[PDB]
Amino acid sequence: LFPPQWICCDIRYLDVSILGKFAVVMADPPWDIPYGTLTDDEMRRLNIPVLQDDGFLFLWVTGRAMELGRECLNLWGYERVDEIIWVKTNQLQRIIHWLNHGKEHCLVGVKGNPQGFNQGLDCDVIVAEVRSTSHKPDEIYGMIERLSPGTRKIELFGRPHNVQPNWITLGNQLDGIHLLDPDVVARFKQRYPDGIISK
Amino acid sequence: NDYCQHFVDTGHRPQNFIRDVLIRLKDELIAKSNTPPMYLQADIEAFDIRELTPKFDVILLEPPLEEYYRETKCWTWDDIMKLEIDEIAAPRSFIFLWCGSGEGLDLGRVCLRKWGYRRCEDICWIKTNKNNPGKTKTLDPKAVFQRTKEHCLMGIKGVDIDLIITEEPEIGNIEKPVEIFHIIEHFCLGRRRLHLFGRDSTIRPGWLTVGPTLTNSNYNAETYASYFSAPNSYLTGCTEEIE
Ligand SMILES: CC(C)Nc1cc(N2CCC3(CC2)CN(c2ccc(CN4CCC(C)(C)CC4)cc2)CC(=O)N3)ncn1
Repeated sequence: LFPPQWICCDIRYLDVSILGKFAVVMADPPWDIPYGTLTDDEMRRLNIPVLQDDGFLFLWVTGRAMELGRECLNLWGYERVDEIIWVKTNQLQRIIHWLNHGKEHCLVGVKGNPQGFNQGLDCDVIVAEVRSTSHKPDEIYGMIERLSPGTRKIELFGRPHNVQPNWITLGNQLDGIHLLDPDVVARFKQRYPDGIISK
Repeated sequence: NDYCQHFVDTGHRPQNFIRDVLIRLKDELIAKSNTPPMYLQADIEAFDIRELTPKFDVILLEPPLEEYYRETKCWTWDDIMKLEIDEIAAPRSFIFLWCGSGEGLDLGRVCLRKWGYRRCEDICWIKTNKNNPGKTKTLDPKAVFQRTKEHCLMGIKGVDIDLIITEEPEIGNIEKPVEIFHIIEHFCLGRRRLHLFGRDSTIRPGWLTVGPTLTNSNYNAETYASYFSAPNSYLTGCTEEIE
C-alpha cells in the first residue's frame, strides 16, 4: 500500500518480523553519547537481519559511530559497498574536534543478491542546505527512489517529517500506529491483538 | 533545488555548485620552521622501514591502489596492512592515510587500528566535473552510486574544514591535491614528517619523502636527525626558531 505508514514504538521492543521484507532499509540511529538513545549492545541486538533478503541498507553515522556503525552493519549481515556524504551548505551554496565538520556520512550496505536496481544513477555526494538541525536532507529519499522505484522501504528512528510514500516509518515520537498494507495490518493484529507493543 | 536530480538530469555533479570552493602568519612560521626537503628512492616492500629514523610525528601514507588506475606496481590492502608503520611512529604521532573510495574505507580503518591509532577525522576529497559534465563512470561492480570522492583518514596515537574540493584530474593522473599538506601543516603536530609513496612531484620543505619512483635521493639518517637535536626536539612547526 503506497501511501505513508508508521508505527510509534520503542524500536527495541517492536517485533519487526511482522513487517515483511524490504528492498531498502534506512536508519539514523541515536547512537550513545534530549532524545532517547540506545546503547551499543542494544544497537547490535536490533533485529535488522529479518528485514531483508536481498537489498540495501542506508546507515547514518557520526563521530565514533563511524566505526560502531561499520560493526553493526557487518554484524547484521551486510557488506559496506558505498559511503554517501552530505556536504552541508547554506541557502547561498556555501559550506556551513581537530577540524570543523562540513559533512555527514551515510554508510551504504548490501545484503544478498539485489536484482533490478538502478545502480549508478546518482553519485555519492549530496549538496544541500541544513533545513533543520538533526534532520537528514530530503535528497536521500529521491536517491533511494531512483535506485529502487516502487518498492517497499522501511525507516528506523524516523520522525513525523520523515514519512514518505512506499515507506513505513518507525520511531517513538510518531502519532500512534498508521498501517494500510493489508499483509502488515493482518500480522500486527495477530501479534498485538490489543494494540499494545510491550517489552 | 535538488542537485542530485539535477546530476541525473544533466551529468553535472552536485559538488559543481558549491561556491567559494591572519592564517598567513601561521604559514610563514611553518616555512621558517621547515627542515630542508629530504627524499629517498626506496622500494618500500623490500625496504626495512626501520632504517628511517628518528620516530615521526606525522606520517602521510599514499599507497598506489589499483582503483587509481581505472583506464591505466599497484599495492593492495593486503600489502599495505603488512607495513610495519608502528615501528617508525613516535609514541604520540599522527597518520594521514589516503584510502580511496571503495574497500579502502574499511581496510584502511583496520590498518589504523593495527598500527595503534584511532581515527579522529575523515577528510574527503570531493571531485567536481565542471569541465567534463558528459564523461560518465565505469562503476565498481559492487558500487551502488557513482564514486566522486576520495577519503584521507586521520589517526592519532598516544581553522580548516574536513573537505577538499577540486576538479577531477585527467585520467591516469594519480596526484592527490596539495591542499592535504596545508591541512596537515596547520595542525602544528611536530616537525618530523614522513611521506610514504611520495614522488619527485610531491617533494616539499619540511617533509621526508620516500618512495620507489623518486629519481634522486639526498637522505642521510644522521643529517636528518641533526635537524631535530636539542634545543629543537619538541617544536610544533608553528613557532619561531630558537636563536
Ligand atoms: C527511547 C529509545 C531507547 N528507543 C527509540 C528511540 C527512538 N527515537 C530517538 C531518535 C529520533 C527518533 C525517535 C532520532 N533522533 C536523532 C537525532 C540525531 C541523529 C544523528 N543524525 C546524524 C546524521 C544526520 C546529521 C544526517 C541526522 C542526525 C540521529 C537521530 C532525534 C529524535 O528526537 N528522535 N525511536 C524509537 N525507539
